Amino acid sequence: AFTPPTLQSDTPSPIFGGSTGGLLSQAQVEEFHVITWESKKEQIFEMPTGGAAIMRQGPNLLKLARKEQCLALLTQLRTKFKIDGYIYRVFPNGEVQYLHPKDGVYPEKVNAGRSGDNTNMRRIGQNKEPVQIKFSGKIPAEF
Amino acid sequence: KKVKIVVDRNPVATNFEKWAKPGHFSRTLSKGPTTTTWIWNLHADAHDFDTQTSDLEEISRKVFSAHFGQLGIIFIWLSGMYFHGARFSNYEAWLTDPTHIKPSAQVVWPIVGQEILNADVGGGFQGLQITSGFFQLWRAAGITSELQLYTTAIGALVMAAAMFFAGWFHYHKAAPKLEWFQNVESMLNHHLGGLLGLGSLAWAGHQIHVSLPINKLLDAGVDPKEIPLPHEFTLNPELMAQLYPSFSKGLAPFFTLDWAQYSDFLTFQGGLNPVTGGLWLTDTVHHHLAIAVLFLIAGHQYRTNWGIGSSLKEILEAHKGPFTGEGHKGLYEILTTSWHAQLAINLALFGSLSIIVAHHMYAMPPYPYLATDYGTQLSLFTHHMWIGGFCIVGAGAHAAIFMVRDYDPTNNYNNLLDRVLRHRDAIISHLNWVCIFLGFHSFGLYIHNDTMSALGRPQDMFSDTAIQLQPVFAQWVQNTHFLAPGFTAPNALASTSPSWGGDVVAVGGKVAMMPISLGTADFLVHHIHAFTIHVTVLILLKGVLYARSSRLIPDKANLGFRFPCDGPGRGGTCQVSAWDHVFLGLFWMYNSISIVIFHFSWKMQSDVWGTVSANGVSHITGGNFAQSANTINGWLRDFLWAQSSQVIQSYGSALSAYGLIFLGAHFVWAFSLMFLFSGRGYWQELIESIVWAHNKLKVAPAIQPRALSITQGRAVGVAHYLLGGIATTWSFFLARILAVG
Amino acid sequence: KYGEESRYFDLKDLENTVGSWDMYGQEDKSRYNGLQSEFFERAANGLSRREYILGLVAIGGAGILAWGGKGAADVRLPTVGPQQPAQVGPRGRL
Amino acid sequence: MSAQFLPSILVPLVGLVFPAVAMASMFLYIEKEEI
Amino acid sequence: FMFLISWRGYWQELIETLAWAHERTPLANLVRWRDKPVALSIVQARLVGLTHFSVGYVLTYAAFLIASTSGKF
Amino acid sequence: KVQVVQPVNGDPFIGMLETPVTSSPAIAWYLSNLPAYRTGVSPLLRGVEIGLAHGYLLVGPFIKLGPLRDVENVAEIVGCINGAATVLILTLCLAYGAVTFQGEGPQVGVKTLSGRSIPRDPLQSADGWNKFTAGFAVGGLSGAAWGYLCTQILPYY
Amino acid sequence: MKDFTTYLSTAPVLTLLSVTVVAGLLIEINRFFPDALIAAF
Amino acid sequence: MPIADYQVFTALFLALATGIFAVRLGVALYK
Amino acid sequence: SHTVKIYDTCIGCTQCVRACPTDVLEMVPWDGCKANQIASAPRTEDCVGCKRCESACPTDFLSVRVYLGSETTRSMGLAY
Ligand code: CLA
Ligand code: CLA
Ligand code: CLA
Ligand code: CLA
Ligand code: CLA
Ligand SMILES: CC1=C(C/C=C(\C)CCC[C@H](C)CCC[C@H](C)CCCC(C)C)C(=O)c2ccccc2C1=O
Ligand SMILES: CC1=C(C/C=C(\C)CCC[C@H](C)CCC[C@H](C)CCCC(C)C)C(=O)c2ccccc2C1=O
Ligand code: SF4
Ligand code: SF4
Repeated sequence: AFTPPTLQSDTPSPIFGGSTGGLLSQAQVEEFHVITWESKKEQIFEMPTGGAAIMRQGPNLLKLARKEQCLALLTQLRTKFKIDGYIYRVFPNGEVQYLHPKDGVYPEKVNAGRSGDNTNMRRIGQNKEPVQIKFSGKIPAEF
Repeated sequence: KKVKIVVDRNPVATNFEKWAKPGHFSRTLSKGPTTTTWIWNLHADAHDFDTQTSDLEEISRKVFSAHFGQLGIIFIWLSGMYFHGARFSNYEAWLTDPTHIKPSAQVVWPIVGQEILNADVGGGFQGLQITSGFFQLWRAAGITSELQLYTTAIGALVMAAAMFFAGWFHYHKAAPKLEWFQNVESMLNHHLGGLLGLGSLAWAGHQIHVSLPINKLLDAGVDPKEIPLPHEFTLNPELMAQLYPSFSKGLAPFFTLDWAQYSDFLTFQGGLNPVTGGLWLTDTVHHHLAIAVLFLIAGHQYRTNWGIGSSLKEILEAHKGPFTGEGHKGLYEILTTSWHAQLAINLALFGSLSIIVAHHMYAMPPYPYLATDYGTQLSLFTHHMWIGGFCIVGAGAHAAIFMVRDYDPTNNYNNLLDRVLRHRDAIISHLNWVCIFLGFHSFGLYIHNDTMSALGRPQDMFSDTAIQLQPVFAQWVQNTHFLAPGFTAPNALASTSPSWGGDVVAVGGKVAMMPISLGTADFLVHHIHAFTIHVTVLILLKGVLYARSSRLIPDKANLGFRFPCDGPGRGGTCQVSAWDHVFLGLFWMYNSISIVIFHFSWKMQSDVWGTVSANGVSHITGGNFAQSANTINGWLRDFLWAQSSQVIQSYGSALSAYGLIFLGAHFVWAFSLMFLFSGRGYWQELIESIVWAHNKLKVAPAIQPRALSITQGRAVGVAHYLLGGIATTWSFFLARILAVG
Repeated sequence: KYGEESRYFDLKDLENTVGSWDMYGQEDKSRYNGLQSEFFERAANGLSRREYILGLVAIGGAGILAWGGKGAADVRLPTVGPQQPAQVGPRGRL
Repeated sequence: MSAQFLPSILVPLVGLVFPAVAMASMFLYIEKEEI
Repeated sequence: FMFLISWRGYWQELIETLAWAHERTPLANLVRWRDKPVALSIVQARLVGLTHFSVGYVLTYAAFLIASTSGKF
Repeated sequence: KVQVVQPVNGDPFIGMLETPVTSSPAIAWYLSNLPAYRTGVSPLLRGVEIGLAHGYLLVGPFIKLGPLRDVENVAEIVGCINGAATVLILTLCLAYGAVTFQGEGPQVGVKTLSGRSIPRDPLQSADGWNKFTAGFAVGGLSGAAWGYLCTQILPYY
Repeated sequence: MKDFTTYLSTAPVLTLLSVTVVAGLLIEINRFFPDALIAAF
Repeated sequence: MPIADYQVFTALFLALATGIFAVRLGVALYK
Repeated sequence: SHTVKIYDTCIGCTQCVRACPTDVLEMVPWDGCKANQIASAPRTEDCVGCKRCESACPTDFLSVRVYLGSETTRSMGLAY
């Protein structure tokens, strides 16, 4: 079994001068994501919102408007720095949902113990014709 | 450290083996053309040296040799122009009578009835009337001979051969190393002094010893055959002392600093020479000498192999203020290691230079009998305007390319580039608001004028006769320039240009330059120009700033500078790349420059160009700009329909080629609309059906035919659009200005 | 926030970390003087309901139509003035 | 043309009154949440 | 032609930038959009550009035809 | 050595930046002292003041630029135009307050720039925006009316 | 000269030379036989 | 002989009646 | 709220999972291919619809099919 890591709120943030591409009004009333990673030295990386930031030694904490920004930062950390990280979904009511490394290992590597949903056992051309599903509220591929 | 010449002996062998195999420069083009997309990408990536090699040294060597090849092409072009001026031109005949004989330097072969394009220009000569102004330039240089144009053509051919030999030599025999290209201090010290300063000094020397005596005799009125040759004017100071008496004492007052005795040929009057309508050539001599001294002084600012001089890095890094953090930290490294950033800066200032050239050359003509030929004047202005706008768009493109490829956030922390990238939303939003405000307060003024004219309320529209909008700042600036001589310009005998104010300069019965009055229509069209320039800036700056990343697409730098989209998701991410921002900015630059040249042509056909009749000035269109250029129907009718009668009734005459191009460019412009409006999937499926038809008859190409890529389609569409629009305007302008004037 | 150093996230204080701030709104009871506040709340008393503030727009549209009925002609306006001869046309028409 | 006053009332009605009321009504209805 | 040539991506970025502007402009943060401003979808803006193309085509030709025949006959 | 551009409230991950115009003490005082940022006083009087300012604002363009600007009775016709403009802006406020305040949403809250909790403003409510719309009603028509009376009592006009 | 002739055999060089010789042949045909509206034998 | 005021007013009232019919049809179509 | 489906022509090359910028796809154990792995889409609510997975699928025809459907605040990719 695998347990998700807790979001340690009192985690230091990278050195940054302040951008205009950061959080907006969506964070207060819908959602804002957050990414946490461990860096082995003080070095400069690129923000998903524009500009350069310096992440510090040890834990680094960065909140972002969208999950795609968090994954862009994570993939640039993994490629240009060989640094893994954790992404969390933080609701404004207080509940925090763990996100990307959901079962510990990365999704491109098998784990034996995942849900194989949305996997049809037919070919592309074996879907139903749209006339046979007429007036149903579903596309032919989700039958 | 220590600026010196470093090269590599024989890096690249000279042979034809890579000529046999196209696509050798890039690895992605290997293993043959499986599709026609390979064919298109082969031309698309021919000059993209970053995708060919990762070494800055090889890129720099390729750039240097490409510059040499371009210089050879330009020298071939100059040789061709001088050869056509020598052999197939009426230049000597035009020199005798420049007021009435229309310049011509190209003739056609009678093959299919095309000999009708050989106009009755005059001087017993038949040929195409040229609008490039080589005749005026050659008269300014003091040619007045056919043999000298041929000698210059041969010399330019020799220089082209020298350029090509230099490029081959510097790519194949002695290719400079990377640190040779990075000596920006030495490069600036030699371009300021040895290129620009020495070139200006040498041209001042030529103008003193060739242009001044020959043009003085021409202005006094002498057939060019009996004018003494330039060398014998240069050979002895006797004839020069007859023409300019200060040459009797020679170089003695120069070295004793009694330079005021040289005031007969080193003058400062301003205005125009009344005989020719061009600038005083003595004033041009004085100008070139002064700027040559200034540039040679400027060429000693930077430090090379000796302790004197200031380093560019030191000057940059010390210009830091409280509002900007580290300031210019990193600018020296991203300009001595990235070619695209230098290309962006140089293209921007080069296009601005071309636009400034267009402005300063209509405002006050520098060549004799250039003002009177309205055709070459309008053509030169419009050509330099279009070159400037194109170069500016390319500057935006290469700034975006540098932002995508050569921008490293490590060495650009909290500097001006970082500071701008960290508040791009503010800049873009504010430019958007400025664009909307300018669009309203420029175009909606025209629409209000249209509505009030169409409602029968001429008292309610914005005009000089109703609700006035006077350019008070511009009018006061004209007054300041007109009152400048004798006050704030004590040594000036006349203003810089007659456009500020004063008397009408008339040469050969035609107005050389007369004062331009600004009213409500000029106010409206200047605000239209500001609006169009601001929107083009908005698109280009938005592409540059969001090339790296975005709220919608956070990893746009991974996808590259030139990619079509990131899929139909997020609502649709079509044209998110900086390339597509350049693609839209091309159309917007086209719109801006088109409105600028329309305003130029209408304003000077209505208020400047015309004939004198010893009681007034009869303009080409008759003052219709002041009462019709505030209304879109006025632009459509009194300018775009009234002046179009010359190009549509040009069949059966020498302007029939302009008439034909006027329709062919319409065809090309509307042909662009196929590529601009459609999409790749339709054409791919249609090509599939055609491939079925070919398979049925065993005529299928092994190279698979593919529809043009999305970026390919956009590029083809914008190229055809700009070509068609610019060629339509070119044919219209040239036919109108060569049929009437 | 708990931003005593570089910690800009806190689940126990999630209000400040998200970015919800007043910017310029400040709480103060003192602003308008006496009697005039009562004067203005009496001026805008029953009108505060949505139906009656809709009825104000209804009487505004009634004024819009009253301009067309009697009000356009009171400021002359060419659309209700008289006419001066006529034009024939290209050919024999009217 | 009989009853010349009638266009003077009807044209503002279908140009200002009815369009403003229709636009306000549709703006209210498109964001009614719970119809 | 505006909707025909330019496509959805420049406009989405521009709208995001203007949403940033309005969400933190003083004296305008009192009001906010009930519906999130987005760029027109690809199919929708294709339809809008086609509609404007057809409307301008028809209006221009109707104006020219009726003017050039009624003004002359 | 001197710092003038800073992240707002410390965190560099919010869309604002501290700038000597968006948070200079004079401009911050002026923006806080505008009625629209007075969460303590009743919204009706705030709407009254806003309507007075805007009604007295809108007189001028119609006076100097309207279709009847060249006739003596421009002031009355402009007062009528401004009454109509106040009515249409009033129904704009009506529609806005009816669509954005049809329910409730008590999420997160609001604090000041120092770290003190503050109530989330009575203006942002169904009843609160009704008082603001009613305040803009009497204020808007009064500002137009005072603008009409200013055309006859001012010496320099 | 094998590589040079291979370069001369490349598609752009061959198509430019082919359209050049075809255009020149047509031009000289119209030079010696101008204004041929119909194929009158 | 141009039509009278009463004819215009009667026509407008009948148009109001058919407008009531139209909104009835529209409401039936919405349901 | 985009419909993402995986089909049995998948060869388990994991390229669709690597191409995804919002972590929608993952590899689950399978027995129908040589690599003994097939793609799955448990987090289609995070799918924006960019179709980068389709651009990475080498199977002809592709096995990771994305059907654009209902749009939410995450499918539209909005940060405001
Ligand atoms: C006849 C002498 C000669 C020969 C045999 C070679 C041979 C070679 N050169 Mg070289 N070169 C030469 C002269 C020569 N060069 C000159 C005079 C210059 C200065 C411009 C250069 C500058 C140069 C550079 C910078 C590079 C090479 C490279 C190469 C190698 C492969 C590229 C190639 O040639 O593909 C085929 C090229 C062509 C068939 C011609 C290219 C297109 C020409 C230049 C267009 C010129 C403009 C023309 C008028 C068209 C304008 C528009 C028109 C339609 C109106 C190759 C072995 C490349 C290399 O070594 O790879 C790493 C390299 O990057 N050359
Ligand atoms: C007084 C010295 C001098 C002069 C006159 C020039 C002149 C020029 N340079 Mg150069 N340069 C110099 C020093 C100089 N440079 C030094 C010291 C460096 C090392 C830091 C460089 C590095 C450099 C680079 C990297 C490039 C240039 C380029 C150019 C050309 C600019 C483009 C153009 O079209 O201009 C106007 C055109 C003309 C004026 C036509 C005249 C051309 C003649 C042949 C100039 C001869 C000057 C030459 C230096 C003499 C020595 C060469 C000799 C062995 C024949 C121009 C001709 C650019 C270029 O286009 O490449 C060719 C470019 O890429 N220069
Ligand atoms: C000093 C001028 C200069 C220089 C050196 C460069 C250099 C470069 N540019 Mg650039 N650019 C410039 C100006 C310049 N540009 C200007 C003025 C514009 C505005 C139009 C642009 C816009 C631009 C874009 C949008 C792009 C580049 C790109 C590039 C890079 C690759 C070019 C390539 O091989 O593509 C291929 C070049 C060709 C296929 C040549 C043909 C191009 C058209 C079809 C010619 C126009 C037709 C001509 C007028 C003849 C018409 C008559 C006809 C009927 C026969 C390269 C390093 C590309 C890049 O990726 O950057 C890394 C990129 O996409 N440029
Ligand atoms: C003036 C504008 C224009 C023009 C000329 C065309 C022309 C064409 N369209 Mg098109 N279209 C347009 C606007 C235009 N469209 C617009 C605005 C739209 C809406 C987006 C469409 C949408 C559309 C669709 C959806 C389709 C077409 C198709 C076609 C082709 C039909 C076949 C034909 O008639 O052969 C005539 C050929 C020509 C008119 C080309 C001109 C001949 C050239 C100039 C000769 C070459 C000489 C010389 C070498 C030129 C090169 C010079 C250079 C080397 C310097 C044809 C090439 C259909 C197609 O593909 O057919 C199979 C197709 O399905 N069009
Ligand atoms: C669909 C047919 C049609 C159209 C396009 C018009 C158009 C017009 N009418 Mg007219 N009208 C119509 C039918 C129509 N009418 C009929 C059948 C009658 C008889 C009762 C009248 C009686 C009438 C009078 C007395 C007057 C006009 C006038 C006018 C002009 C200004 C509009 C206005 O202020 O009056 C408002 C129009 C009405 C109150 C009745 C129109 C009801 C029609 C049938 C609605 C049809 C809607 C359509 C089917 C669907 C569109 C969707 C829509 C419901 C949102 C305008 C050009 C005025 C004028 O002459 O201008 C100078 C004028 O005073 N109309
Ligand atoms: C027509 C069209 C095509 C089809 C275009 C094709 C297949 C290219 C046709 C080129 C042919 C094969 C060569 C024709 C050669 C001419 C005689 C001269 C062409 C000019 C060259 C010298 C450069 C697309 O692929 C496309 C893609 C995306 C958006 C719009 C469009 C689009 O409009
Ligand atoms: C301008 C523009 C936008 C921006 C979208 C805008 C500006 C829409 C906003 C328009 C406002 C609402 C005014 C529209 C006025 C209409 C006449 C009102 C019609 C409403 C109907 C209900 C009648 C795109 O999103 C886009 C997407 C893809 C290709 C091209 C484009 C494009 O050109
Ligand atoms: S329509 Fe074309 S450009 Fe737009 S998202 Fe789809 S593939 Fe990309
Ligand atoms: S890219 Fe295609 S073949 Fe590869 S794992 Fe994904 S769905 Fe399967």
